[PDB]
Amino acid sequence: DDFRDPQRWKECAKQGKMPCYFDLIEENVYLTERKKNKSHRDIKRMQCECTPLSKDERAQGEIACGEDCLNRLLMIECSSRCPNGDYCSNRRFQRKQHADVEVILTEKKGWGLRAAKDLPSNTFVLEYCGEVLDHKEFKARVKEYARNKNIHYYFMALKNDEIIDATQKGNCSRFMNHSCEPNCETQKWTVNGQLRVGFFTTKLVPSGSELTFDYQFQRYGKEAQKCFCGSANCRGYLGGENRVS
Amino acid sequence: DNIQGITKPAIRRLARRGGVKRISGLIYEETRGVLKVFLENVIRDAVTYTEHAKRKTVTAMDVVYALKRQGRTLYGFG
Amino acid sequence: DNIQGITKPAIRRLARRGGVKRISGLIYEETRGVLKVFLENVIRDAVTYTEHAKRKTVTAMDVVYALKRQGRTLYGFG
Amino acid sequence: AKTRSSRAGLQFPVGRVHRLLRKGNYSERVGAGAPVYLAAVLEYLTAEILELAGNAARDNKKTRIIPRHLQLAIRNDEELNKLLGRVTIAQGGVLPNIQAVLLP
Amino acid sequence: KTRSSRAGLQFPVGRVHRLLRKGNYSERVGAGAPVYLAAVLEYLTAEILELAGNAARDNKKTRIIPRHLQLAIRNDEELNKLLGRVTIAQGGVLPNIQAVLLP
Amino acid sequence: GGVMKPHRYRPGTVALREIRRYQKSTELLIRKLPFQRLVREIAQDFKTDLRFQSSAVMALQEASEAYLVGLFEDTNLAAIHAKRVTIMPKDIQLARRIRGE
Amino acid sequence: HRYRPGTVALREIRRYQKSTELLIRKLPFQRLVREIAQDFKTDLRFQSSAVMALQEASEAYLVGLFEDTNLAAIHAKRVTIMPKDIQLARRIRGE
Amino acid sequence: SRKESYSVYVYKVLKQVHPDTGISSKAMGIMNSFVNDIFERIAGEASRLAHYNKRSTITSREIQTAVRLLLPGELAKHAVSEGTKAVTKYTS
Amino acid sequence: ESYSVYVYKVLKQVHPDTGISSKAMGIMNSFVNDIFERIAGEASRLAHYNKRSTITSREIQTAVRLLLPGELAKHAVSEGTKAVTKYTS
Amino acid sequence: AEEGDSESEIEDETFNPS
DNA sequence: CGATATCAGAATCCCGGTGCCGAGGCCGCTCAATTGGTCGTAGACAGCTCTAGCACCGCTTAAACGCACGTACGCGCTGTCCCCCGCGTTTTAACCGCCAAGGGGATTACTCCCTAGTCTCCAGGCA
DNA sequence: TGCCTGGAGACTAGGGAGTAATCCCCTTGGCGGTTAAAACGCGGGGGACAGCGCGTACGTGCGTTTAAGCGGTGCTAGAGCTGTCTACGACCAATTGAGCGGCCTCGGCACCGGGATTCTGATATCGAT
Repeated sequence: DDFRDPQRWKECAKQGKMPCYFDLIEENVYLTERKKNKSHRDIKRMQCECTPLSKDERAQGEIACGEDCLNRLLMIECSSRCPNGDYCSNRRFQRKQHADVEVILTEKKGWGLRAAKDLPSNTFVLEYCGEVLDHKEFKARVKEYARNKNIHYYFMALKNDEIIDATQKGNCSRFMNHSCEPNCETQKWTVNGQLRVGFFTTKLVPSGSELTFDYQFQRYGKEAQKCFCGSANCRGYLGGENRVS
Repeated sequence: DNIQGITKPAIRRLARRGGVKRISGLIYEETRGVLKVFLENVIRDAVTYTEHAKRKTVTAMDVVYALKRQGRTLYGFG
Repeated sequence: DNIQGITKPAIRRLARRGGVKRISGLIYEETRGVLKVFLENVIRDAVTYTEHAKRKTVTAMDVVYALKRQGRTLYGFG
Repeated sequence: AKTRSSRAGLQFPVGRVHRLLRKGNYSERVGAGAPVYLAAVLEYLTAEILELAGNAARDNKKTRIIPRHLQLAIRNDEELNKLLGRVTIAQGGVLPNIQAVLLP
Repeated sequence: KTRSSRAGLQFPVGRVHRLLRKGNYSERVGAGAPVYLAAVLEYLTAEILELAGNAARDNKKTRIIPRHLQLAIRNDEELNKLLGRVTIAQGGVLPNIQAVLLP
Repeated sequence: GGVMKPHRYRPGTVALREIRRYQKSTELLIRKLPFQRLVREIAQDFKTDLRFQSSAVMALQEASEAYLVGLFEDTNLAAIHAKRVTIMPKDIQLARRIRGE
Repeated sequence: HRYRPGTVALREIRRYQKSTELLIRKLPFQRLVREIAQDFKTDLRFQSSAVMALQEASEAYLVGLFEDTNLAAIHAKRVTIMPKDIQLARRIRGE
Repeated sequence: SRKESYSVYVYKVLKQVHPDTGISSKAMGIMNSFVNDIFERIAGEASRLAHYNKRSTITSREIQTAVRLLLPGELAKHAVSEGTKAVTKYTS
Repeated sequence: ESYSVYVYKVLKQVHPDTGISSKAMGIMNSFVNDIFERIAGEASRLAHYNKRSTITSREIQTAVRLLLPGELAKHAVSEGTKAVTKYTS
Repeated sequence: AEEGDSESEIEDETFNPS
């Protein structure tokens, strides 16, 4: 049903039944690339002390860097110099390891994601891929796009000077909806000295169930938006009448 | 009164090297007290060695000797 | 075997001199382990000093020297 | 022939201190003022500990100084206690000390 | 040939002997003493550098910096006992994070 | 609409990260200039108009930080004792009293 | 009649701190020494004062260790000393 | 053979500070141990100071600095005073 | 003077291809000076305690068996014995 | 294929015998 | 029935009588501390050479500061359950006493071989 | 580039280290009695321990503000160390009284003894429910 092909198809600019009317991206792209990074100095040697199994793999071979892996507990992926080489299981973002998920329509609020098969807890779903904005263009993007009539806005505050924007291009995680009783959460993971956001299951998700996370949203614009999920204790309004940033 | 130059995050940093996960807000003054006592004891002896040499510049030897006298041998400056 | 000769009452009396109001029943075997480790460390040195003089008899001075060597300077024997 | 101790006005043996400084191999040469000064300091610390030990003897109503009075001298005074913090005194026992949380 | 060659040592027996005589350790010094002491100091130097070179190679490095000496000395229980009261400049410490601190 | 945030790091995650960061590196932790002023300050009480070798302050800092690290390691053991986690003055004072200072 | 728990403990503390006698029995300690020592040199002879000095040093060591272990148990808000307190006092003492 | 002891000097100082008081031989043995130990500590530091200054002679000043480095607190001031006072009388 | 050149020459036996930094060399130099003083000072005491007048190989050997831990002591004693054996030939 | 910052090595030069 | 108290009775500390052993004074003479003189050199002193240390300046920027705020932690309390304390009886070996063997530490005379001190050759290494 | 200092080669005087013999201090082993301590059992009091719920103070995060390092220019105190030479300490003989050893003597102490106060751990009047 997804049918990711380079030829764009017939849709009324909503990306709902055919994700190829607009343009889509498979990983996070940058606008103002920095030569002032953490990677070459700080993360260079902070690898886990997990002894590499040298002959026990694929059969009676336990996975390298499981929940005993300190880097995993610290929300850091092992670097290219991990002692386990390419057998490390804590290099999921780097390996493009995703979960089986589908994009469907459920409520008048918009499109969403569902798990295609059985998923245990603490299972990595998808990376929040998008355009990384600077201090100057974020405040320009926000004031210029409101008058372009965009229905949804996909700005996420990553750091004091890193803001992800999935508005023009984004992977399949741009569709995960807000839930007050979610089954996934947004975790900050550091990969090779780069900060990245990943979705992880918080409970047992049955085959064919909708995937949602707690949107830790704020309202930056002059306009007011409301949520229609209404599970059991839905707040409904973004941030009250606040004026932050 | 330059003891306040031993800042809260610097003290924290030393505690982190020491493997400390969480720190009480009173620790910063206890640590300033303990460090000032340690340095008082080391500097008084390094100065004693300096005066015995009739020198005025406290040498790295006067310090290594003071630390060795205190029972804490230091390698790298001798 | 003679370490059991360091009786429960004797360990208790040492704890009492040490101001210990209450003692867990597991303290006796640990105190034995710690005492035996301490005495082994002192006797290994006192015997070393004895062997140096090629003497067959360990003197009070060899014990004092082994203790002084370990910083445990003992007064009352030399 | 006034002994060096007499000439220095000390009770301690400046001659013996000079012998030990020379034959203990502390240095190749030993100045004449070194054994005098050292003897005077050993004398001072001997007088200090005997001052406090005699006081402790009176506090225990004993005419003689036993190892306990030396222990109670050395462990009560902050400066002798710091000087001798690593020393064990034979037949000396310890200072009476019960932590506040233990008593009722 | 030097005394070092007769002893089968790299260390300077001449200097050790000179320092034992000149350093007031005794009124005279035996001819076997500086040889035995030189061999001991050389041996501990080799044991230290063996372990520091290993620590460097275990980090895939080719040069021994102070940290490799600290890692080497602290990872062996015997050298750790011998040098337990020694601060090493630029040495740092072993990670050793306590279990009750990990989630 | 508006911006949203990834959730806040779970408490202790940055603490353990800073532990790894500052145990992995070998460098002086205290700001060198403030420390050099502290060292000069307490030296004034012992001898008027003193001067210092640059290497002497480097040595005093290496000694001070090695002392405070050995202190915080034993303090942390005191804080792990009593079934807790947070370092407190009672823990420093205990580590010092047990050590013998 | 019976004294209440710990009353005789506080009484014993006072009796054993006020005295200066050696608390370990002489013969058991002497044999312990002669059995540990036998493993460094065979059939070593001992001056009586050597055994006395070893006992003085061992008792001062254990008494000082107990004084520091007491503060360990007290720090844990306990009153009972336990192996974990000796092992802490030793780890901080450096052993 | 004749053995060295500080007994007569320890006793002379005792009879100066507490004339109507005595001292048991166990206590005398401790006093000997103390005087011998402190002697070796002061002489050891004076030796080390001579070695550091690259001097062959331990002088009254090496002893003075050794005593200052070794003794704590005000006890050091008193000891240095008594040393100077005895060296003054000995100089004349 | 420093033992630096001999430390560097010793390094090439155990690790022919590895280098050592100036600071690390300063550490090895301090370490050799320290253990030298620990053994020589202990040998001095051993001679004085026995009222002897000279530091012999036996005095060094005992100052080592006292100063060094159990297994390291046996190795050091073996290298000292072997060195004096070759030197007396 | 990937390497660390050389500044790490500049702060501590190799022993020079001359 | 409650909150804040009265007497038993085991421990303790006192004032006095006892004897025993070791602190203290004594007496001799070893042996080492003193005196007096001579001598070689350690280091006090005067003087010069310059390398390190101290000082002020300015930019840069990463660090520290101040404050937001959410939720994990340290804490106080409740309960229970278990093991430690206090005590009485039973078990045995630590300690005291006198004793004897003989090992082996301390002592001595004499030997000798080892090291210090000297003087001469020469080779590893500073810019 | 030369050459110089440090290190080794040979011999030397004499005194420290070592053997062989011996004495005889004091340690090891022995036995048996006395009586104190250790062992062994038990009841049940207080404390270790877990669990729970709570209030805040601690970290994690952010935006703002400073001064810590680079790096540089410039002064010059005082570290370093080279020569002079003289007050000093090492050494030795001749000398004598200090103080170690071995000897008594007698009073300071440890101890036994019976009573006075201490303390602890119950039992009981004004209270109140």
